[PDB]
Amino acid sequence: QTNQFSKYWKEVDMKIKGLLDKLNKSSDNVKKKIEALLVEYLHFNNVIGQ
Repeated sequence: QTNQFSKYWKEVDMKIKGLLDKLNKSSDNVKKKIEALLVEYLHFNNVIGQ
């Protein structure tokens, strides 16, 4: 409704960067959880991007 897309797009991009930095630094059990969440957060980025 507002068309905030730029602000929310950049915001989510950081979220993904966050998740990836922590992905590298994290145990193999939560590694799977974090890669799993990225698959979904990436799609958020992709749609807001579209």
